[PDB]
Amino acid sequence: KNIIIGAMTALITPFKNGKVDEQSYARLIKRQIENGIDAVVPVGTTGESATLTWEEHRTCIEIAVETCKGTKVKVLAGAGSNATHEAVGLAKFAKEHGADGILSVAPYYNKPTQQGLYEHYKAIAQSVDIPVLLYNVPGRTGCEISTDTIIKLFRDCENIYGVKEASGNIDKCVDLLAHEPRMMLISGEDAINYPILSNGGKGVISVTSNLLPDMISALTHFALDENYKEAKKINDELYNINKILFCESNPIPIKTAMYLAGLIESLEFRLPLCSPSKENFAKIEEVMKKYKIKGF
Amino acid sequence: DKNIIIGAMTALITPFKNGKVDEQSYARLIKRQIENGIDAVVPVGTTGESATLTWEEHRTCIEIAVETCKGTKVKVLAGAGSNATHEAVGLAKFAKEHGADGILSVAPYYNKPTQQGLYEHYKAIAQSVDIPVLLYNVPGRTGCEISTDTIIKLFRDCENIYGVKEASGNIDKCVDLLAHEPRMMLISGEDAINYPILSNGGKGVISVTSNLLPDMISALTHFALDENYKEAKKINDELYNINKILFCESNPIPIKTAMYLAGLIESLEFRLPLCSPSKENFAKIEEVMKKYKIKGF
Ligand SMILES: [Mg+2]
Ligand SMILES: [Mg+2]
Ligand SMILES: [Mg+2]
Ligand SMILES: [Mg+2]
Repeated sequence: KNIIIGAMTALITPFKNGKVDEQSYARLIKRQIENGIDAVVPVGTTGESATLTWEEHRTCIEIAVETCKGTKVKVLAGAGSNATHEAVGLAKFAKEHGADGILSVAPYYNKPTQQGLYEHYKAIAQSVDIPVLLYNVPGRTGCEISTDTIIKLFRDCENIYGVKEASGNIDKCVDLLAHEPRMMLISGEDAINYPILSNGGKGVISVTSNLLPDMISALTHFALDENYKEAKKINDELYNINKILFCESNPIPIKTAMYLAGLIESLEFRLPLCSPSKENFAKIEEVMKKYKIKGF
Repeated sequence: DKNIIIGAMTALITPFKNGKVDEQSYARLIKRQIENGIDAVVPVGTTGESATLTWEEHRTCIEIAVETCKGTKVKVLAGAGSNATHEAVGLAKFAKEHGADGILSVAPYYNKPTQQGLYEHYKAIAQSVDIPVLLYNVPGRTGCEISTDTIIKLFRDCENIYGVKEASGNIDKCVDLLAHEPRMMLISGEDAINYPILSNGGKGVISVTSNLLPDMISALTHFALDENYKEAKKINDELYNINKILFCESNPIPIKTAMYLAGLIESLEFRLPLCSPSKENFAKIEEVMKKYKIKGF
């Protein structure tokens, strides 16, 4: 299978006066490239995909594709929906905009059955010829892609090559790779990046890497090179910031941190997301001081 | 003070035939609800597969509901909600413009706004129209919860917001809500516990079961509203088996299966990612239905 693995960043989407700051978006991706990142994920959850128009989806994907051109950094585009017909269309659009692959979130809110999840992703995989990474995050979607469903999709569909897991369930990570060791298990939960990698996961899709791309890329590359002592050391150092970046729902804390670091010009969200509380604003700022933040 | 929409209400299924909304069937199903004592119908909610309908299909279903209820007492409480506030405001404005009597607006799903974000979300919705707004809390589907404090603030701060449809399995929260703000309309969004919610001062239901058994749900609600709790509880107890089997798989898979088994819709068709139930659950649904008298057309 064609795969997209390694250290990846779920990119924030900076806003300035209610519009996507396209220059800031390009500068942030170039910053990721210069700090060892292997792929970027535009318009995912951390990028506020729910509140972006389709034209803004296309713009962000195009900026990512063309900023990464000629650098070997891949673009794993967020392209998913809780309506299969729409998810198929988003997969095709992402392929047309130049993405190297897609990250396709499990259907949220309508709680499909395992059979429904299988038919959903099978329709997506058959619509394109680029890699498809499943995304399991039951705390947000209200459903879970079971291990049996993930493994069936991996084996039955050429393009489906693994799964991003954000489920706080290292037992499931053992379950997946013990029964199907050929799949690419990707960490979607920064605080446990090292445990997932040390069990044979092959990458991360990171929130923290928006702020500390060098540290997350180093962590991942230490781990893939089987230097677990050094990968764990970074994972341990990062725990405090990895936890504070979820003191409110992602991406509220990470955008706050990027703003505090001078990496984006304005702390702007689209409703229903909004600024954190003043208490959590102060907590984020104090935790950041312990970390060396790369500039541009 | 506030304009309200209460009583026995039905979360309408959306029938499909050959991949399209069966518009004739939809109208015939709404008339059946009206004729069996239902006080309001909810087009294109979750039970109506709102997620997989196009906007043109959203408009069509709301227009059919509005047209079918004209000249009756039955109200149209349109599903109009989104996890993007800008879109939820437009859907609310569009539902009002299409003639809906009020809107049911689900809490933002998937992106997990904070309580402050939820407050600003619903305030923007409420300020965009002049028709009643009912909040919808269903944390098992959205991944977030509208807290009691947030609900009460919205009820008190926004003229149009008159209550909440709760589907949280949390009778403690129902006490909390009506004890601190007894003026709000608490609406059951969970059929099995319709009677407990009503008996604590809830003023209506938005029901899945009433798609199949509208006369029974209507009777339950109106007995309860008249404080004939013995009759309301008796119906609630009798309905427990069907109320539970209708969630053996994710709603609306079981209810559409039951409606098809009763001959009330022509085709057992969903839009992916929804699909037919397992053969075992299909049989379980069929067996439980045999204990109930299902009204025809
Ligand atoms: Mg590399
Ligand atoms: Mg949409
Ligand atoms: Mg038709
Ligand atoms: Mg009476």
